[PDB]
Amino acid sequence: MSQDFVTLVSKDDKEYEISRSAAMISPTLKAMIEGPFRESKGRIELKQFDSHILEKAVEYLNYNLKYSGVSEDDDEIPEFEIPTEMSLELLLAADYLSI
Amino acid sequence: MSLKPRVVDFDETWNKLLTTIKAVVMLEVERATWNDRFSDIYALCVAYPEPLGERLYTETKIFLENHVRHLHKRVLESEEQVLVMYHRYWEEYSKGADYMDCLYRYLNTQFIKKNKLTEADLQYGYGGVDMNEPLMEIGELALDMWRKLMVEPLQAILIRMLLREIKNDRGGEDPNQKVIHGVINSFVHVEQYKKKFPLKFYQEIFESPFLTETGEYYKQEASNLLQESNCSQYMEKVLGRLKDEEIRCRKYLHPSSYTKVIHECQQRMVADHLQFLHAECHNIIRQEKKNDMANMY
Amino acid sequence: MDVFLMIRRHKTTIFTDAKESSTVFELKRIVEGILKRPPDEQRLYKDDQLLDDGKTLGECGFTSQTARPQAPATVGLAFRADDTFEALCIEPFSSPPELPDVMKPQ
Amino acid sequence: KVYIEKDVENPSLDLEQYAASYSGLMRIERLQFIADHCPTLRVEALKMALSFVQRTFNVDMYEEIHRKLSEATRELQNAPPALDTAWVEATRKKALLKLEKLDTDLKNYKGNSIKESIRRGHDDLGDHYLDCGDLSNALKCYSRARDYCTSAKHVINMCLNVIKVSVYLQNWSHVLSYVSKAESTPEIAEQRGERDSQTQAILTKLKCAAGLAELAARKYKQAAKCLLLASFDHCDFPELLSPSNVAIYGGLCALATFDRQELQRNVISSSSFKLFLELEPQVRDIIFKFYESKYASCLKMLDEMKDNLLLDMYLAPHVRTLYTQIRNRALIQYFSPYVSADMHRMAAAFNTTVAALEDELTQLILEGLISARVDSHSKILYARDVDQRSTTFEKSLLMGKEFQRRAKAMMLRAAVLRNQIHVKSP
Repeated sequence: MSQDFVTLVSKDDKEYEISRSAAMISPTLKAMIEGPFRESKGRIELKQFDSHILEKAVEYLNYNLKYSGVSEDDDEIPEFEIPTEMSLELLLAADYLSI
Repeated sequence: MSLKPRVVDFDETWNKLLTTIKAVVMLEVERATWNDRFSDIYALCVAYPEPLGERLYTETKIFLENHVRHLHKRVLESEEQVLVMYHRYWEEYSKGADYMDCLYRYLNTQFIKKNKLTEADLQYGYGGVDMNEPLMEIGELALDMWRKLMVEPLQAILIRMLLREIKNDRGGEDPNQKVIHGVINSFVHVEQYKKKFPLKFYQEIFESPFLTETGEYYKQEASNLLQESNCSQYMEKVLGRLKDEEIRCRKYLHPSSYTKVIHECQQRMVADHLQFLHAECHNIIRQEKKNDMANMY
Repeated sequence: MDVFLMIRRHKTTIFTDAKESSTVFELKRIVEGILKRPPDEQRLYKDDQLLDDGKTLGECGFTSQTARPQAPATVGLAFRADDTFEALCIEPFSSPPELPDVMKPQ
Repeated sequence: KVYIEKDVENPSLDLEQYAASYSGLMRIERLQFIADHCPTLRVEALKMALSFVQRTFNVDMYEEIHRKLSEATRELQNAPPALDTAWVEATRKKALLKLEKLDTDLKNYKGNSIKESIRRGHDDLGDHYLDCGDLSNALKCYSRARDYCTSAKHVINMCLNVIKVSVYLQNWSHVLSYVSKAESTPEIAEQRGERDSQTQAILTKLKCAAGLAELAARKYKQAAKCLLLASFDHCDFPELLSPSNVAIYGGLCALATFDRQELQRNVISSSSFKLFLELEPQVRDIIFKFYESKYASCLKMLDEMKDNLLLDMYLAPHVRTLYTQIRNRALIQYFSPYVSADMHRMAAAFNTTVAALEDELTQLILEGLISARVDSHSKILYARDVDQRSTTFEKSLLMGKEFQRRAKAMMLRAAVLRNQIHVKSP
């Protein structure tokens, strides 16, 4: 039921709802969903991704959408700071995310 | 190294590969085989690696061998039913590689970064020429084994169906504008997945000997027709049959491949002929007649 | 002019945005189109204040420059039972191991 | 580009008709600058400037200007300001939100996804960057604008818009390269002849650009080469140059650069510049009787427009260069025919004191071309000598002596080399 939204979900069902417009940047929402892509979802949440980590990962996708909408590189687009923890497990999450 | 064991992350990875592509080969897939693939590649990778990754592309080829024997074990068979089998091979693995790579894309990035063509020709591993030991992703190996998959059933019945469909089954349904549309679209559609040869299989696989025997044969056509065709006119029946080949080839397209046969026999049939023709040129100047002289033009 | 926003039910986040002139009822119909709860089945919060449906996000005090990608303004998303108040709790995101000295200057 | 600059002040302007002449960014620019070394006429220049900040409202410069305003106002208060700053801040927020208006527009038009839509997007983007007086990302669009031009009119667009940018962008190297391009490079003869003997010559704008170039570049030869090329039929650009400044600017770059013959040709037989000719009767007969050598009043108005070329932002930065070469070539002009430079009446002309006269001359000695000497009691030079043959003789012998010197040197050098000779490091 595409409107819009997909659900990237962290740990004990902490569901981040990402607009289709951002989702498609993962091309991953656009493609990942398919097997049955044809259903009128726009609704996907995480089931393991910690929330504070997943939040930043999906915030990157939103940030990318904003950057794209902006087009001319920067119109009050902040520095995408990433504190730091790495890494040990984040490597695997990052690999799965595969920008 | 001090990292961790890196040869214990590829054993189970290959197991999931065989229980996916071949598992739901042809039919769909579903989210079960989605995460089966995903945990497949994660076990091929979480081993917890380096040694998983090489063994990861190992089980990659292994269980893609599985899912594509789901798309190739049915090639020692009978008439175009298996041509349509190759069709369905492609067609199933369309959504196959679709959901496979969509749920598998990070490992697709991961297990390939040592031995492939785009990254590796001579530097830190080979994919540039050969080792018999590549490392590449799901549609990459898809096209790779696919071209090799393009041989057993191809040589078996698709060549013969080509055969029994390029001279003399013009009538009824040929073939119609989807048969050799799809077949010749196969020829162009198997061009280099590195995109190096975006047209080799068309000159090579479809386009040259059609100019060959269509030119020779169509000169046969213009010959017999000039035997028995009331020349008024010869130029005009020329215009008829040449348009015949134009629309016969407006069923099989195959684009560009065979016709770039079309340029090839017209110069045969009016470049090994002119004399009586360009003589027929001052006759209509002398006895008009807009149609005949026009077609001369 | 979109204040970047998280319209959150307890463990639930509408990762979205909207300009300051967008009223709350409008966004509630929006979230209705998103996941099929109408504005009478939704309640927008400025994390403490049930954002009145006629209130625009600027009227909601929302500033896009503050409501951003890596820092979006948080939107309390209650699921309206018109007798009750869902009382959004920002469910804390998961936590990784300690920030190492490896990432520290040491 | 402000030179410190002393006073310093000249009351010889009329700024109302200057803003009548110039406009935009450069308007308040020179307003400020002139006001700096034009105090108390600084006053109205900056007043009208800031009201021009009430015109498309770059109010950052409003900030700067009323800053200076209250500064010099309190400084004034020795002698004897009241401003609506808060309403200015209100309209400031108005402007900023209008910025946001056109930004949203911009992104809409990005979304339009049309190459010519792209181009007009560049256009209007830089337009409003011009409008509210903040200009930066505008360049990007024009920095992007070249990626959307293929056809001859696309060449027209790229070139004229990049350079119309440069009106306040004001940057030579790339934009001079594009002047060269847009005049020559695309579609040789430009496929349009620059408007086929360009009706409104943006060639004229190209000319102004390169002229300011060899102002700074100081290669004023091609500068005047274009200055002569003034084609009135372009007929309009308030940021182009005031025809007073147009003619004075150009012709005096020339009056620095020229040799007299082709320039009289350039001047007495100037036709394309004849309106530009007829602009300043002052500078006209200035250079006229200059080449006719009434050095006294010529130099008079010369260093009278001293102060007003100073009053030019752009004549200030080369006043020394100009007046330098001016009195230089004043020399060069009169002195050439004579054989013994008498000074008395001549000094009565140049209006340099006898010592100052002869020390001008002493300067001249430092570089001069005539083998000339003076009985100071003559108060009169005798100019250059006669022979060059014997001169050749002396240079010949100097030649031969250093030749033999080098020759022995190299003999001994063959020795030192072939005798293994060198110096170790310790």
